[PDB]
Amino acid sequence: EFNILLATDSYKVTHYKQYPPNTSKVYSYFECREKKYEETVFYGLQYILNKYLKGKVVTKEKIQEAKDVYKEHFQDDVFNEKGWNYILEKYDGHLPIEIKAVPEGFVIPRGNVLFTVENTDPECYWLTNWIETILVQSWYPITVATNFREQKKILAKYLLETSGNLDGLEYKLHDFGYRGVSSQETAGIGASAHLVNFKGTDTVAGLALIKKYYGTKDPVPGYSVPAAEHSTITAWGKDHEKDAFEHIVTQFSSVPVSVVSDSYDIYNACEKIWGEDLRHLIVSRSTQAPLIIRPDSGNPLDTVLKVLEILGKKFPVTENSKGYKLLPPYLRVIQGDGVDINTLQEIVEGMKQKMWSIENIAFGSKLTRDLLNCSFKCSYVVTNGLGINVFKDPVADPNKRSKKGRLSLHRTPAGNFVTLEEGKGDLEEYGQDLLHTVFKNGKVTKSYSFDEIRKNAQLNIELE
Amino acid sequence: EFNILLATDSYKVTHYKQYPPNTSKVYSYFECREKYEETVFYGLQYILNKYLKGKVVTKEKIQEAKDVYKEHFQDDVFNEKGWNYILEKYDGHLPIEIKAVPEGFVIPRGNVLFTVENTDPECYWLTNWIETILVQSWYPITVATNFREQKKILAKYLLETSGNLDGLEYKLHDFGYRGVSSQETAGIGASAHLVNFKGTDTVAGLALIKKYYGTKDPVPGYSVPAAEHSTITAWGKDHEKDAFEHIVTQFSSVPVSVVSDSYDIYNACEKIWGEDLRHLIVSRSTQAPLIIRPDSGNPLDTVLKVLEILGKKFPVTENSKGYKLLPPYLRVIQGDGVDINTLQEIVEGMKQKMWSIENIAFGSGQKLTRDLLNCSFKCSYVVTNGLGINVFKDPVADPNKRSKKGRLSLHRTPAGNFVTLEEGKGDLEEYGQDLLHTVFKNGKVTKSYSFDEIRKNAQLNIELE
Ligand SMILES: O=C(NCc1ccc(S(=O)(=O)c2cc(F)cc(F)c2)cc1)c1ccc2nccn2c1
Ligand SMILES: O=C(NCc1ccc(S(=O)(=O)c2cc(F)cc(F)c2)cc1)c1ccc2nccn2c1
Repeated sequence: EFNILLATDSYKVTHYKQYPPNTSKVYSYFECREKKYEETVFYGLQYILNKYLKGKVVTKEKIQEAKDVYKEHFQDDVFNEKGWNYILEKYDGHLPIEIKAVPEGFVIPRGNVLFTVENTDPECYWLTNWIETILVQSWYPITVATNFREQKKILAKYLLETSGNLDGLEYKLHDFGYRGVSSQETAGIGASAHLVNFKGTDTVAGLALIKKYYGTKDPVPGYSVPAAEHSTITAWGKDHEKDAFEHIVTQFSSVPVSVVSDSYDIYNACEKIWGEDLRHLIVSRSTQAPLIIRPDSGNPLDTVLKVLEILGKKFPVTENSKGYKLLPPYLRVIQGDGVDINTLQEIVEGMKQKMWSIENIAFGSKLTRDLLNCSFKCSYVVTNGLGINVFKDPVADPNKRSKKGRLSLHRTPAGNFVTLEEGKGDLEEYGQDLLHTVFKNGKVTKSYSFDEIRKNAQLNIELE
Repeated sequence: EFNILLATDSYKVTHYKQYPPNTSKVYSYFECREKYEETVFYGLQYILNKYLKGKVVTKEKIQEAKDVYKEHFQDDVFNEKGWNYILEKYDGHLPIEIKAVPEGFVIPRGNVLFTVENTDPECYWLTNWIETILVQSWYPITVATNFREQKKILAKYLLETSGNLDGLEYKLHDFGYRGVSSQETAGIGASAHLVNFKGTDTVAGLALIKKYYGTKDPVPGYSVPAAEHSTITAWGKDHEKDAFEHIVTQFSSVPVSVVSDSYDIYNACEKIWGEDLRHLIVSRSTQAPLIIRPDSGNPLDTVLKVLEILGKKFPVTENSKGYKLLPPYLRVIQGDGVDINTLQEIVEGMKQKMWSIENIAFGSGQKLTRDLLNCSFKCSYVVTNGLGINVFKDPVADPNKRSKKGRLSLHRTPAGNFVTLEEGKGDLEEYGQDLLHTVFKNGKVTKSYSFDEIRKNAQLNIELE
């Protein structure tokens, strides 16, 4: 079972002894520090609060466990047993902490306060930064949500240009990343952040996370359809790729189905197998049950263009109202090899240059904490009853300078966001603080449904 | 609770309908595909124990999956019968056999590392159902490998500048807890780092190792007290010296690291440590050094400038190799921007400036991906209508993605290297014993390794010498 006393950087175990004597408050904040990616989607704190921070997170057994582990880990007695026992005894193991945050799904420019943390009991001055490590992992859902939103902007631009509308945009970037992430827990979190932006996923772990921690009106937040993998083709033997294809499309004759076609020769598969031998099985399919051909190797742009060129000569192509070529409704393509934000752009731009509609294609999808510079810093403390504004400001890197004092987030006269420092929010010159109390003394005090998060994270173009 | 029926890529739910009819066996393998020439095999045992072993199928889990997939696919495609069979016939234990190279083994790219096959003909579909969960072993493999390569660099330069490898296992400390994607990842990643080193701040790694692997020592990893920017800055911008003095006095008898770049790293080293507080430093024991931590600026330039500063404020000696060495009560740690490329740049830069690597330690925490070592799971053999056939992919535009054929086995070559035999050629017995061992069979873990054996297996040659 998870033990919050063992869920911090080791050195933080020793910090309670290092603050100035008589420190009663430590107040810290999280921002995506300013230096592409000018605005970030704030998403994922709610998961952390509920799974790890709320309720009785301290017990006698957990304190004894940490005591024993840290004795061996430090080869010495340094663990703050008394501090944790106090929280156990005084607050029945609930954390005397208050956290204020921007609403989940909000799109905010870099360099703004996203959330703040402070102790609500003077005895627990040391607790604010103990939980830095766990709260900072919010960088991941934030960065995933942000990066996927940036990809969606690109797809929307090109789909709108080549087709005149945004029909199907939310199914244009399917999550294929389950096997490529570092753990089961990460798969769930990352998939949930993808699903803020899209509705097609193969990462099943995302559905349960969303249902447990966020909630949707619909039974599930994400969908998929049947498809082959290389093993269901290659198992038939090298000479029987056609038999494989025929069997699979016949098994899934009235639902969409995607079939990886590059096991031996993508160009032959498209031109001769799909385009000639099995063509009669494809042109007979319903608009609701297209075959989606999947190339999966070679240069992604070159291969997509060649595949379209091949299919365009074997199948009846139309020209839509914007003048772009469109495959018949029972035939589409999906490319999931090598697709990052850069190549996605390259492919849609290249399709556009060859007069191919983005209607024809869908895509299948490492980010670090450094990408958006997600950082947690102490900005205000109270020692001997006097408040002081604190910050780092390293001489050799002005970009690492942190914010000073009590912080608040505000709407500007032009309707933008601004972060006020040094408690200046209290001057009431910028109206109300936009942060909301989301956690206080062991309880989640404000939360958001996945439907509302999705709404908050919409593109302007979707808002029309 | 975790549900194996919900722990696969969605499309794999539909594959049981796609294999050739009359298929009784699907046999698949994992390799770090050739295109980091040797990889540390580590982490499978965790997955086996946490997710695959025991009664992993129940009536409730089958129903939960049926319900989820009905909505997810908007269709009934889930193989309820197949899972029911496992529940009824095997008390919910997976009829799968997994054979793997021992954990810790250091194996060249392009070799079979583990194989998976169904042990019951009805469960031909199950082999690849669990590809997704097993392929996540790419992560501890790649972390263990990447840290081993950083250890090789440190070893080379420590040996060259000092004449020995003393303290090598504490030269790269794990700082990465906050920078990973999740709590679970933190434990897995820390455990892979600990295959190579002993200093860690990622506590999660210790519990994982104790639960899934085990060590003779009480814990596999260690740390010492240290400040963070907050415990310095909280004193106020005018009181950095007061913060330093308080902290080193609180930890007067144990090693302590103190981040010194809050305002001006060069002033802090030359004037605060080097003059105002020097008397509190030179009095420290060799078992309790102060470890100064810069944390900004160009990593190489900042490290050299910090050493140059300290070298003029403190008594430097020259070791038998001709390199400069700070007095034993004073050391440096660089934990900002340290990846494998910059680690190399720093130690080489230090060597050029005649500074021993004894003076410095590093902290870790671009990302490693599954593409780095090309970790991949592929079907190589099936039995259909009672006939074994060797299967594989071989995409025309990318020979690098060609996969291996048939039943596989891993062997020592006559010169002591490794070779993977394809097409069941291992059966000829021309290359001695298959090095893959059965680690999982029919819901039971059949062979396990302690963390101690793994560390021994993953040792560097320079350590062996
Ligand atoms: O094919 C796979 N999954 C199935 C799939 C099929 C089509 C589409 S689509 O976007 O064309 C589509 C989406 C949808 F929800 C409704 C549709 F009608 C059309 C998306 C997803 C697949 C492939 C490689 C892979 N690697 C790891 C996991 N992986 C899964
Ligand atoms: O200072 C930190 N942890 C403490 C620390 C102190 C010294 C050494 S050392 O390698 O000098 C050392 C190791 C050891 F085990 C025995 C020693 F005597 C000497 C390593 C680690 C720290 C700093 C930044 C950070 N970000 C996230 C987590 N973080 C932790």
